[PDB]
Amino acid sequence: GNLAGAVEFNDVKTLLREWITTISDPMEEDILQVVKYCTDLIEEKDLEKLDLVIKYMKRLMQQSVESVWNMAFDFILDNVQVVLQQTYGSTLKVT
Amino acid sequence: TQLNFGQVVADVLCEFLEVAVHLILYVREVYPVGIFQKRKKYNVPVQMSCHPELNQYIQDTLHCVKPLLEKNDVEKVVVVILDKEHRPVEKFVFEITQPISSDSLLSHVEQLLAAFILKISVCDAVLDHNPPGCTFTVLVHTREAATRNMEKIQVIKDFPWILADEQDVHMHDPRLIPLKTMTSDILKMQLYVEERAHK
Amino acid sequence: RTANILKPLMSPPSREEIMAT
Ligand SMILES: Nc1ccc(/N=N\c2cccc(F)c2F)c(N)n1
Repeated sequence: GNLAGAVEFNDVKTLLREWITTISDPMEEDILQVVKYCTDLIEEKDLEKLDLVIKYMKRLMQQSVESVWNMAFDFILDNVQVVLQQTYGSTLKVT
Repeated sequence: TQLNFGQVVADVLCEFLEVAVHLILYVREVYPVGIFQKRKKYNVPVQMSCHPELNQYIQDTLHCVKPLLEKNDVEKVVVVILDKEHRPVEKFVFEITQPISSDSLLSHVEQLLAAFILKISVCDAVLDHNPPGCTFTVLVHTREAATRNMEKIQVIKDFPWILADEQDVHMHDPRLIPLKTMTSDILKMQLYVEERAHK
Repeated sequence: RTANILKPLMSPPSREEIMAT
């Protein structure tokens, strides 16, 4: 339930706000570290924290002109879903 | 023998791995002997589960790995034996190294791969007895972290992949038992075992 | 910080599941 040092949820939004809006080619290591954070929310039985981080990330990454972040979010979401599809038998409804 | 790109290198390795994984499960008694049948690979006795779910899990595992080998993205393929408490006990580690066509040079690397198999057959001799109730998992070390890796492996459905935890990798005070190294132009592979201090 | 290690989410069938025909 840890993203690069951050455990609390307001901390984790601090990071993703910083990381998405400053940087212009996200390091691949970072995108996978976030996938791991997400897949960890599933094992740890915290779907609310999962919908919340996915909803946030969708705002910043899809509001980017930089198709880099649009496709980052498409990679992240695709990985979360295959894992929810196999442990809960369902996919997150994303509004 | 003949034809196809860097994907006889891949079906060579995969076939090798299917046999390797099966024989590790036999020589380290992860499954009862009952489920096994003697067979012949690389002109060498091997052993092979015919429990069809086990066979599928291993098949599905390696099919997912094929794509990553085709473009030589894999640093190692690790067979991890965990104890009944989910704690890594030992690690079969295939280190794989990168370096026209093929011809009957391939039937030279089929030969080099027999020695690996034989090393696994008699490897109760260099390794401590394993504690009972062990299971096994498969770790893939890639060369660098890359999304293209996670999109290339998520092929087989009902069989997704995740980034391993530190609880899936860590082994305390691990001893190194090298089994076989091998240099051809096509393939440079080491097999070594990492073994826990105690069990 | 170890994002180059991949793993099946699913486990192989256990010794139990097998030791049951
Ligand atoms: N090389 C990196 C690694 C991660 C990055 N994302 N934020 C972090 C910054 C420092 C340390 C850390 F762990 C971070 F996650 C980053 N911008 N660069």
